Amino acid sequence: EAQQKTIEAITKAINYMAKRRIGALLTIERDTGMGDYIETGIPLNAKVSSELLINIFIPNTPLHDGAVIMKNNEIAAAACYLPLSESPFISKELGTRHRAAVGISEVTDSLTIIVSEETGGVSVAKNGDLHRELTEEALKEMLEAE
Amino acid sequence: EAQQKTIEAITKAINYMAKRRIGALLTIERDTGMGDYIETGIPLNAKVSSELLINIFIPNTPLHDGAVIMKNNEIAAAACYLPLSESPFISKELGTRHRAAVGISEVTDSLTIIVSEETGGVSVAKNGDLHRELTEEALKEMLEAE
Amino acid sequence: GKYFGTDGVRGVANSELTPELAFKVGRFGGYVLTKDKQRPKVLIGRDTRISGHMLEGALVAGLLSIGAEVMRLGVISTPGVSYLTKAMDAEAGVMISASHNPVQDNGIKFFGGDGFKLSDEQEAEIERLMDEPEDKLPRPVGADLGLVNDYFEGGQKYLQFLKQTADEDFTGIHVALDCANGATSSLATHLFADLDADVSTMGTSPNGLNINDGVGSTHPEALSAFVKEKNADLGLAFDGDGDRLIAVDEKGNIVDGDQIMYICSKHLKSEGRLKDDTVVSTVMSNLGFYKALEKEGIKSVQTAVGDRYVVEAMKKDGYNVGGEQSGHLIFLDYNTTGDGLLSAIMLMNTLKATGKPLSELAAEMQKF
Amino acid sequence: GKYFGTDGVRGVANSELTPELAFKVGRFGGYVLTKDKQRPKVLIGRDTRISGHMLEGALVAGLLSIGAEVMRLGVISTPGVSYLTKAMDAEAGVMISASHNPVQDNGIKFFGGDGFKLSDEQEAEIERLMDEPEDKLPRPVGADLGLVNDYFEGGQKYLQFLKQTADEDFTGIHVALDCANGATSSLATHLFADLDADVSTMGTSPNGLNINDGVGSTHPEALSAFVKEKNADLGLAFDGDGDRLIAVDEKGNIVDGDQIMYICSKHLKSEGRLKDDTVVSTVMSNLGFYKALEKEGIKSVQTAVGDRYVVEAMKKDGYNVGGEQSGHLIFLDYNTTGDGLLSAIMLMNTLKATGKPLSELAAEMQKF
Repeated sequence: EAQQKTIEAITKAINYMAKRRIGALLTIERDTGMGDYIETGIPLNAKVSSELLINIFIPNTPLHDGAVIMKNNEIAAAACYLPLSESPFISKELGTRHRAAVGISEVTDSLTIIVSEETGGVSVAKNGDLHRELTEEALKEMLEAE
Repeated sequence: EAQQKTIEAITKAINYMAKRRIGALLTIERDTGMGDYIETGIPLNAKVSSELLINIFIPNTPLHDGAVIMKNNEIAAAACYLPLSESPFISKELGTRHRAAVGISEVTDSLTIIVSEETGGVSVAKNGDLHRELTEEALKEMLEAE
Repeated sequence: GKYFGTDGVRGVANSELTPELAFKVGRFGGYVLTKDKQRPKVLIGRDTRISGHMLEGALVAGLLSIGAEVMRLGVISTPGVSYLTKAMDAEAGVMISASHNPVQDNGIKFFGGDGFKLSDEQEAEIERLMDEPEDKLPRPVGADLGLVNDYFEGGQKYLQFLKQTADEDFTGIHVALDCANGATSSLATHLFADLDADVSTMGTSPNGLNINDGVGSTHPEALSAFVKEKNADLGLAFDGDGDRLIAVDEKGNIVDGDQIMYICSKHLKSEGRLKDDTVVSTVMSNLGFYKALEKEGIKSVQTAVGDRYVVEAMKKDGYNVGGEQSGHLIFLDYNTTGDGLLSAIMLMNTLKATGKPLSELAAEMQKF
Repeated sequence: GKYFGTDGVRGVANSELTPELAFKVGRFGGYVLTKDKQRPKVLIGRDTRISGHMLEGALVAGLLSIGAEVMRLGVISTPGVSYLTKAMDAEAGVMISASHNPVQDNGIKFFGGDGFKLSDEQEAEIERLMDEPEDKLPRPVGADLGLVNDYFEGGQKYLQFLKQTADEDFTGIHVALDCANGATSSLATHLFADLDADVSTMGTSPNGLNINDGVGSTHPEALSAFVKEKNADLGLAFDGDGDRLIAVDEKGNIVDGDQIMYICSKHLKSEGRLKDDTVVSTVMSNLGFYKALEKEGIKSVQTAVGDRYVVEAMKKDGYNVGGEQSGHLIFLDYNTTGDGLLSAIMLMNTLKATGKPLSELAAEMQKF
């Protein structure tokens, strides 16, 4: 229904940035009402399109420095700040954003995607479990579940 | 009231771009309903904030290529496309985005702000009359009337 | 024959550097680099030259005709190419520019996966194949063809890389900019303005025809008078492709490559980052430059003219700094060929960390 | 030799239709069309073929090498080119597409200033210079080079144009769109959406490799299933370049080009707009097509297959409507070639104006 659009746009946004190695931190709200974490980033309330997401995580802008929050099928806010986790199972040499993505699924029923600004590999974080180097179909099958 | 914000949001966003010489183009609907020009960009329906307008025009992105439209105190759509004016009073120095700014104030009761990507000069277009090289107070006063 | 000189292949566009030739470059130059994987990653960047569009098309037509993945960059300096090619693990990069030369000239230059000039072995085979009058190289078809996805945002990537190398923002400094109407135009003005600095723009208005026309590192006289005019603290004069830097002090005097090299390598030895406290340069450098080096206790090694030798010596010995009189300066901690804005950032680090005007920092070096 | 067939130059791309050829095309053809002003104005469009990027680059390379001013359109339907080349007083236009053919095949088409296929005299001189083994044409240098200013906005000047050719908006009509993963993808969807129609899309997700794959005017069985699935009042099926159109009614049945020619020209006679009440067609047109034409007092001219003869018919005598059983419908009141969307909007005009559903309007002509 309304689930085939907004999922199409997310996949096209993610495949865009992963070919270009642009740091990407994308959280989607499900059951855990993350209202306290939305008020830390620039309010948007904008309808989701692949082009708006790519513009949000551009190298140096006011909005890039953080996460994009996804309540309903809208972009709640951008540049939001999440908790880090300090779990030992984070391979060091990365993190910063990876640490804050597994850190927001440790507290919530949400789902967080990341594109590593060092390699371009698409990650995913559900309930404190991180899966590195996801494929394109892998992300779609994964999202179709949501 | 609710007018000081969204005006403070535009000024600090335009002064952002003027120091860096980024070509902008923002039109502010008033009485002329601009539906047949909002259905030409990437719809958003977002809430106005300084940092979001900045990310919209970044030298080359999906959303950069066109004109920001502002219905209500909402960013109605981005990458919108405006008609050109072909008026002889447009100094042949400039054009493209200044040619459309006056070109959309010819049809409408709208107000356009322009940042010239060659000089950084903030301009403004209302009822076919454009005014180059505007000052900060002169953009703040022009916007307080709306 | 002899297509690949020092700065790659060059010539006056359409007449010598025909679009027919630039296509043959990207088709054979793509096949040499294709020996690893079947879809290599070649990005491409150019300056503002009106020929640049025609050549950019003929080149990519060759790159897609052997199945290479191409990323167009639009207008970006040759530093930005080098930085992105290595930073995206791409198999090579291309620059369509002819640096400081008149507008009617253009050229093609190549960089390896590491961000250095293509090995002379590869350039041999490219020339080998430009002599067989038979195009018996493969012709992929269907989905085997090349792919294209633009990356015009690669600008601010390299720009994001430049911003961090500032020890701090340059608040309280009025700087004039001469961009030669080149690839540095839209790039530089973002940089120092985002670093909180009073910017005054000239040569920041290209139109594909006005590259290096009375402006740039090769004709600093226009910037000399403009600095005094806006009474700037200094002025920076990049060239066409943004690989050289020629500074001008508040007095309006010109500040050449050897005065920039001294001013910066002294500040680096202070921060200790100067590796082994040595600097590399060419025969062209001035005598007093070395005398002033001695006075600060900085060793030095010398190499031939041309920067493929300046880079060769820093390589084997692991040296930090190296440049030319030309204003072509290489910081190997950061980039792999001569960066004009990165040299400019390091000069501003000096001016802010010490607080002296640029005339005073330059006077430490007494030209013979 | 023989480069210009019916739909311009064709061949599977890279192996046959080579980028070397596509450069010879715009360099020699641009010269043939440069004979008036020393700076012609050719604008160039293409479909979604992944080879379309290769040839477009190689094409523009030739045009820039003889001084022609080039406007890139990007992805737009071939009817859009013809409308823009004429509505901009530009000297010619080029469409890199190979309608309804597989993704591997591509082709160069040429339109004149008026919007028709180039005069057979010019196409002759084009293959003339392709036979001389000496590229002895002029090679402008410096300022005299070609010029390229992108016009990706032509997509909506062609869209604005179709918007007015809707006698009113299609509120309350649900339509299912198959655009063949071709040029009409982004165009058609906006059109009927801003026309306040209940749009339902499929085959509107192109990726340079899926064009004309089980979708489009040639493979209608996907839409037919789809139209019944979402119970849409009708289905429209453009092709890869958007010049043909195949309709699907609410029952799911197919509505070929003869049937759409009947539906529209019948409704046009009711508005006095059918010139002399005659329609041009082909030998390929079914017998019952002509049987129900006379039943409505509409005369008919028959010509040979190929729309260069259906347009030649409508040329010498000033007729209003012609077309083929293929779905290639020409409405000379608005455009110079076959238009899928213009054909589509005329159909929508008939659907809204009589209220009747499409099955009923198509039942008046009985196929033999």
